[PDB]
Amino acid sequence: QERHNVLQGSIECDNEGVLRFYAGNGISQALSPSSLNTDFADNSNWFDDICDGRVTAVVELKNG
Amino acid sequence: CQYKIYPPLGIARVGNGPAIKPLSLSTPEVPWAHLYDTNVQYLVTQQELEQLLEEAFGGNVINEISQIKTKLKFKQEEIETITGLLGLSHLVPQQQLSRSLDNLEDIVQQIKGALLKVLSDHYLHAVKKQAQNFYIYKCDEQGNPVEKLKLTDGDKVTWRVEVANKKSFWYDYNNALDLSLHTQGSGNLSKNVSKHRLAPAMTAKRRNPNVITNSLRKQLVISSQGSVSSDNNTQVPLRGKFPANLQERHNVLQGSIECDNEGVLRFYAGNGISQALSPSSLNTDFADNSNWFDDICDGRVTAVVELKNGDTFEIQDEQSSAWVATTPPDYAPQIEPIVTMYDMVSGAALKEQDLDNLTTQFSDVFPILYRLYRMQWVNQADFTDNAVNTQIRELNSELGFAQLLDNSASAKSLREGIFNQFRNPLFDQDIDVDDPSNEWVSNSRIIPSKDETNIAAKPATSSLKLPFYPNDGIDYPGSPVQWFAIPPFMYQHLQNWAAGDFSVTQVEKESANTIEELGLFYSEQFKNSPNSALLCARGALDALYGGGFHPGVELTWPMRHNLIYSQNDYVSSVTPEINLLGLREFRLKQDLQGLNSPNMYQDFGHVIAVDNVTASIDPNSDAAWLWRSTPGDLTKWMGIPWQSAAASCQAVYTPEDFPIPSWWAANLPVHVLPLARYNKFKDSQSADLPEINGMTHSIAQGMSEETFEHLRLEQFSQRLDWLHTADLGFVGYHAEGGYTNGLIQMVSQWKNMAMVMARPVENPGSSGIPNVVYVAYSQADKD
Amino acid sequence: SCQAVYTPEDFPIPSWWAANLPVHVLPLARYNKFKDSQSADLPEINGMTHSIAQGMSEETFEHLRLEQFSQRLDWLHTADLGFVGYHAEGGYTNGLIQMVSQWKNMAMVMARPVENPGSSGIPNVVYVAYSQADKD
Amino acid sequence: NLSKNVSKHRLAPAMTAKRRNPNVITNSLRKQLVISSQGSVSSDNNTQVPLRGKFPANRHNVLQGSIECDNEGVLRFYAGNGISQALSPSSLNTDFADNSNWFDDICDGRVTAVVELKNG
Amino acid sequence: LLGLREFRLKQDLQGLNSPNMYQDFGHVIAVDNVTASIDPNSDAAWLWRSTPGDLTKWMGIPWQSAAA
Ligand SMILES: [Mg+2]
Ligand SMILES: [Mg+2]
Repeated sequence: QERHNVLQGSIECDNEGVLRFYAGNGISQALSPSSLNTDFADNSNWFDDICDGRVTAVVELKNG
Repeated sequence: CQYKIYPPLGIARVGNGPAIKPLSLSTPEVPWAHLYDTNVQYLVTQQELEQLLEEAFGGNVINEISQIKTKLKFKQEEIETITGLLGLSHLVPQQQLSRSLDNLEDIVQQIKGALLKVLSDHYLHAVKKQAQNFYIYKCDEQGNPVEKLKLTDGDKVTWRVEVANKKSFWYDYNNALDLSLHTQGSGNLSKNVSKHRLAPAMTAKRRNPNVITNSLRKQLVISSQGSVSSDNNTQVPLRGKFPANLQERHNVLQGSIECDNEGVLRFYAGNGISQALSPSSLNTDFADNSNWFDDICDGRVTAVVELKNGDTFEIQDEQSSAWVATTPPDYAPQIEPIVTMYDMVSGAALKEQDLDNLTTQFSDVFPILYRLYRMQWVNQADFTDNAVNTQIRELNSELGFAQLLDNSASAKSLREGIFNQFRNPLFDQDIDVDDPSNEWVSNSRIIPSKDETNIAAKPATSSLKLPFYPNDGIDYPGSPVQWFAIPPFMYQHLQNWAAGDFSVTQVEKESANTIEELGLFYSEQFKNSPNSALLCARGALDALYGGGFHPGVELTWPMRHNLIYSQNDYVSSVTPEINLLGLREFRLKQDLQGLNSPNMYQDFGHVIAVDNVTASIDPNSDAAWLWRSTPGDLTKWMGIPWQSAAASCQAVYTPEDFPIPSWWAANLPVHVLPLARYNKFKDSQSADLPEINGMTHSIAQGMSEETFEHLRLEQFSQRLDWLHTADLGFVGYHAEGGYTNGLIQMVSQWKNMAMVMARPVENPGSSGIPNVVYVAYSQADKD
Repeated sequence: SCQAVYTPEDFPIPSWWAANLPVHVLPLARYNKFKDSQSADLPEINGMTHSIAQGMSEETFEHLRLEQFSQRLDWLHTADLGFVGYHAEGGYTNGLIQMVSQWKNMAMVMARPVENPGSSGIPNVVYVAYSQADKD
Repeated sequence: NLSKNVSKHRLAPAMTAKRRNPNVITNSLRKQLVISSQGSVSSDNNTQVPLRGKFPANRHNVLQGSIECDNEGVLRFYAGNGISQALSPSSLNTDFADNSNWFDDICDGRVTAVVELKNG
Repeated sequence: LLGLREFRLKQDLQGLNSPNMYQDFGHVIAVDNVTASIDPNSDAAWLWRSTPGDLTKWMGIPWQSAAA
């Protein structure tokens, strides 16, 4: 099974504690080049780099 | 003349098997050497991979391992050590061997099975590469190759190969331009075709027409080169780029070369990878798809011999150097095309008006009958709808094939009855002349265009002649050139045979009671013929197609003209008494500057037309470069990518169901006998197996012997469309199938198509099944 | 659309409703190449000349009969359903479209006799598909 | 109308062209592909006369036009109704120029007259 | 205002009954046929001597697809 790397996003935090979340590069692809995405919504053999999920954090103060 | 390379035109076929000797094939060096060899393995087998894996072991490997079992899941330099020891990274990427042992936990068997699985995933059932061996022969007899070069201590040979692909740079293939070329006629093409306008040559536009100016169109040409010497057997890749040089670029492996210590060059074609520059560019045309590249190539092979005493011999002139072309796989290597590319070389040297001087032996006519008979394994019409093949079975059944070798009057009607069924390449029979402006219209069965007209067809008044294959003139309904004829010089042999104007030896007669007995006899004549250099020259081309050319399979119509050869001479019969169509010394015309020729990127502007071919005939002309090949010139005409041309090289259905016309079935089969059926007729009723011919032992042995043998022949008779031996777009609920999905899917599925291999039937009993059958292996068709 | 549904595995080929819309049939052209016995006194016997049919061994003659009997043709190929001609597309959808006019030209299966099957293994009653395309 | 440069410098080479409706073979059978009609009208009668052919010729009636003459001798020529059709509904005209199995009611042809004065 | 001209087509005076009503050049037409047509004595000169149907036969069939 050939696998494809999918960049779903990138995250970074500055020194003030602000999280910045970047989406992917807009890369969508099928597992075979001959699989064309001819339907508006439902194309088998395709993936894209859209995603969604859970954002949590832990705050740690100097006093422990 | 000192040394020469053989063959003069070598052939290597693409395949996804590895470029290593144990798992590859070699282009035939002796014609007919293996026609009944039931041990052939044209796909990589489990046993071959297991053997490769065993040899990769120890080496100290086993106790280099054993030392680490004690010392403990592994670490990376931990197994970085125990790869590299194996010597497998030239077969599978080193990455994937790493994580294959990552997933692990007798440890020298957890190791093997994990490695065998990687090798099997990559190579099990893969289409083996057919590599060409090239040899240096020493000369005098003045120009005759006496013996292969034998290197002594201090002697060295260096080989040089320069190849290119110009398919994406060249013109659309619409039809063969030589169909309108004014000629006196050759051994390969009657003057009637051009003289009576039977199949006019069309104009053709450029492929990839949006790339303008010659300078930018150079990017459409893929090229590479390399050298190897008898002083190092490391294999060298021939790797180019497409587009060539923010341009996204693809590496293209055009082939690989290696030379052994004895000075033999072995040339491997590419992996069969074709691709477009954008995934959405589909290859929907049989021949002309813009934005596509493939890894086919062709080019110039030269060498230098350096002897111990300082002497140096350059093998670079066109009389002594060679050419190599790569091609689609041969999916039935033991099934020969009825007219081969070697036959085109032979016919190119003959003038049509001189064919009255041709001398004929029975061994000149036998190949036609034998090859047509063997088409039954790849084409339904030649199994069940070919009256000549059925008459041969009739003769074989009473041990009476030798009557065909009788040149006397009492056998004349027998010979004539067979000859009269063959299409005459004058293309002047079975026609009615409009305007005796005069158009020759066939009154036999035509092949309609897909562009239908709901007007009643004109009823055919003449029987369809043999063979039942389309031809160069397929575009023109009612042209006699819609259908294939054996070329003028081979038809002349058959005509002489029918007339009784042929010779044959008594020794041949004594081995001629069946067609197979005589074929075996003639195979022995090739095998013991002492001219190994010329046999190798012929063997390279006798498995390639010689018609029809639309564009063909491996090569196309420029090969049937003497203008493409710098030398083309008859040398001898295969045997002092037995012609077998003869042995010849031929050489391609070559541009000696190769990739550096100023004509490497020539064309004729917005279109190519037969007028350009007409202008090229004069060797002093501006256009003569067309015949003086630079790398890429032999294959540039062919379909781009080759896979959609292969998917288009199948059946062409007529309104009448039978016979089904087939293009090139000897090399791209059309109807095959699948492994699933072989497994249902190979066994005798007494076989010591719990399952016999797909039945329980008890059921197989309970039925009558007569019914048992009938079931065998029924299974033997089930022929499967070759296009259905892999998923070419017809698999699944409401799958569309159809012609165009075949073209598109063949780019990935070519490597999964059925491969035809001789197999034994140990005890056919009275079933009628021959002792050697030709069976098509694919994953879809295996049960 | 009521025909074969192909799987990745070649065999067996699944068929929807083959008793009423056949999927693989025995054409008239094949019937005419196995219905005769070798003793027939016709100028053509089972599609062979009298000379050839009677010259071959009786075992080979019966083998040829059974080979012909065994040749089954896709029922969708018994009329022009869009696959006929040079570069014809064929395929599923052309079949749907062309059946509107071609349903009346599809092969019709009818019981027919084999008077003397001999040792060939062919039954005395066979079911033969008649169409204009598959008659020859 | 056309510079010699176009041919001289091969700026746009003429292409070969195959026959439309190529499955109809022999000149005699291809005459069926031609639709033709004729008619006459006179100063004596302004009754309109249809120019009506058949396709294939010797099946569909093709009104190629209509002619009238008024009492002053003026000929009025009307064209057809703009009807184009294929011999089978399933034959779609997917090409800009070259669709087999299709006919239309376009035509062109020869216009002649005879003047008959009272003095003979 | 670009002038006024007297012009007339070449005509085959037999019209629908002309022996050249159903002429063609075989399996293809090509510029070679037009080249030969230039010579008024050629067997291709009929190209320029119109019989009914000769002006519109070149155009797209049917005209509606060509218009779209
Ligand atoms: Mg072959
Ligand atoms: Mg029923």
